[PDB]
Amino acid sequence: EFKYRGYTFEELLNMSLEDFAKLLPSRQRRSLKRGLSPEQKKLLRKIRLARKGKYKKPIRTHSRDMVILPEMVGITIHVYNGKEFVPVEIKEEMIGHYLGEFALTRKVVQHGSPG
Amino acid sequence: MAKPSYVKFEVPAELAEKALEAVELARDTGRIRKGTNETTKAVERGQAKLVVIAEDVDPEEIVAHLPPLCEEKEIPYIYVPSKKELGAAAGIEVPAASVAILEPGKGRELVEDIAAKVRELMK
Amino acid sequence: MAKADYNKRKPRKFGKGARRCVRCGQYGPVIRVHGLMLCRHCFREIAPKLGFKKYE
Amino acid sequence: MGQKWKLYEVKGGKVRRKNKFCPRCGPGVFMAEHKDRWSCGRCGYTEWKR
Amino acid sequence: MAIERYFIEEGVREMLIDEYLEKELRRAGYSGIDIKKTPLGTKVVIFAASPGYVIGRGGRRIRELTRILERQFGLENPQIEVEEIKNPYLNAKVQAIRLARALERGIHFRRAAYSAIRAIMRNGARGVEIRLSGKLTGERAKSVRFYQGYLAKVGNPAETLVSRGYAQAKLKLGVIGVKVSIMPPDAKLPDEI
Amino acid sequence: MQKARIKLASTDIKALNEVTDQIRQIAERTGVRMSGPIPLPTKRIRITTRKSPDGEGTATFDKFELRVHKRLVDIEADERAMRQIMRIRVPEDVTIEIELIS
RNA sequence: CCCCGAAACCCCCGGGCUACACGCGCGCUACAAUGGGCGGGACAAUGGGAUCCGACCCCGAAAGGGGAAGGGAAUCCCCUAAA
RNA sequence: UGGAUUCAACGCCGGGAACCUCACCGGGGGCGACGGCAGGAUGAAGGCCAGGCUGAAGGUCUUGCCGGACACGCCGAGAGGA
Ligand SMILES: [Zn+2]
Repeated sequence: EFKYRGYTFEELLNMSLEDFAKLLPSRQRRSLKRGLSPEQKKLLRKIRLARKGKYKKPIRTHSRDMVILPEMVGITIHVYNGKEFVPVEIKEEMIGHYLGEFALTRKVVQHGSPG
Repeated sequence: MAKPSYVKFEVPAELAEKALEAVELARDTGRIRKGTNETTKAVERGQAKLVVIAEDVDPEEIVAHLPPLCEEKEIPYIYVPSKKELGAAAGIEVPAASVAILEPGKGRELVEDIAAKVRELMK
Repeated sequence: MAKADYNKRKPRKFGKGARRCVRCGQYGPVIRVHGLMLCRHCFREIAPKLGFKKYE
Repeated sequence: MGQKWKLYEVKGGKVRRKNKFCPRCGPGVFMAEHKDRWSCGRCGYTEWKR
Repeated sequence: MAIERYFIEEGVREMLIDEYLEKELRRAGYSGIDIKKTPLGTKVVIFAASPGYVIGRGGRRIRELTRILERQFGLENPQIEVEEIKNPYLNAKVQAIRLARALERGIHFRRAAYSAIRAIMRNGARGVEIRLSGKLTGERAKSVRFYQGYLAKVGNPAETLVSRGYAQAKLKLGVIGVKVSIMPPDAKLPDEI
Repeated sequence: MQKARIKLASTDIKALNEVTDQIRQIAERTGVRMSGPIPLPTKRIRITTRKSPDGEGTATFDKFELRVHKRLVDIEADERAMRQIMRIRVPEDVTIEIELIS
């Protein structure tokens, strides 16, 4: 019904990081295999707690280069676009993408006449 | 650990300040504590034989138990007037309220001869 | 005033911020061909003193 | 400046420390109390009551 | 370490030394230096016009100077000594700096320039040219060239023989640029005796 | 007998020649066999800056150049010869390097 | 000189300078046969190299990956160019 | 962000900007040398353990923390200013 690469979301969760990476594209795989930054790890553990706990707060961040994971699902993250923390409610089909793809920086242009 | 009201006896300005100028070249020979926490530490451990205190600290912290306690060990405390000459004689830039003497230098022949002068005065 | 100082002179290892002229301190047009680290301006000013000549 | 920190309590002829101590550290190190743990003043590192 | 690297390094180091000392010994007619790395240490020689000023008060100056030298600049064992210019009036950066020093004292520029020209051409130079450029004679800036004798401008003989010097005079209202060019008593190609 | 390479490099042909003549005359003062001052390719460090700060105006370039002349000399390694070539003055604007082929 | 001066100084995160209905300059690729593709065959010079060039071997369809001789430079490599 | 607008601006400012570069924007944090002023070190000028805020921060903070030690809380007067 969703089936990322023949795997359903339950399986994606029970998977480790290595095998999920094997399923990901080359770029995101490289990102993981190189490892996360401290800010990324702090965000991630906030997210762990929020699936557990409550975290007592919404999740905000400046990190647009964090690739989405099955653990980062069912959750709303507010990503900095340069001016605002814009909300991103994470569905299953964002699974291997960066947050910045959904937090946009430049608004669309509606041109005026030349002059 | 002294107050303006807590001055019991007479201290010559020569005696106190020159004894402190003497232990000035003693602090390079050893440890000399400062402040009332370390002065209580020294006087209640027993390593010190006498102290020198100033009327600067705020508010009353030991003077409620010190009058009946100072005779526990036969330990005198010489008065120095204030922060200014205390810190100026201590060698450092920023003063304290108490100069707890441990391991005196430049000879007992002068240091605890002035301790004999406070045997004259009080403990 | 119990705090933590946060100037954080960050040690860049590559970049236009990594390289700086040893004279003026400019960050961009820096010469690094044979061990130099000099802004084009400075180099043009001093090249004779280093022994560089303009025969062509 | 907090500026007044007389912590010892004079038992009479000897002081008793208001402080706790850290076991993995040396002597003189004094501690705080935050509801389940201690705090090192010298350097500061992880610790709990347990 | 490649060999061109070595040459480049030596030149750059020496240039920075020269810069520092130009700043700090401008009262002394600092003409330049030279540097030799003898085995016992690196000995340098400052050519200037007032070693009295560079030594100061019983070697005080050379002492703090050599400290600076070994510290801020990679130097094995500085052995500063001092020497004079054999004909400073034929040197041109010393004269440019003396002129800037004068203009800062407050002497009028025509007087200072003509004094220096007279001095140089009596001390035996074939030619001399002096440009002063800046806020002379009010707020709009101009340039004045005072010249005497015979002076070449263009070619290798100019690039070699004539001595060029430059200085800034930092006055109350701004900078005066002082260019000086001196042609000594030595000969060119089309002489043909 | 094992040989001694002397690689020497400068920015002044005349200092370079001075050194080589020192070596020639000292070897013939003695009788050890020289191998000539083989001239190696001279290095032309070229740096082509733009001579303008403004960025405005026509683009004009300064082609600055540094030239490094290089010679090598092979002489049979004797303690005498070596001591005295060590004693050589080796002026300031020159580098040398005495390798030994054995 | 004027101004900021605890902000118009310093540092960090993120964005931007990379936005695009359009006008212009300089250029690249082409509009094919005075060529395109495939496979084969040839011929350079200038310059540069230390955490840098990297032959040589192995792996891989490629990009690339592992190990690595030699090379501080007429010694080794970049480097068997394309038309 | 800016500069440059015929020749002599527009693959120019060596300007091929992911950070830096940067000077623009949103946010966050440091800075008064010298003096004096409010004071004063009494245990702190300063750093600082676990956390809440925080994008993340001993930045801050209830709660507590000491290695041994002066002053933008206030003026002038400054450092630095792409
Ligand atoms: Zn420069």
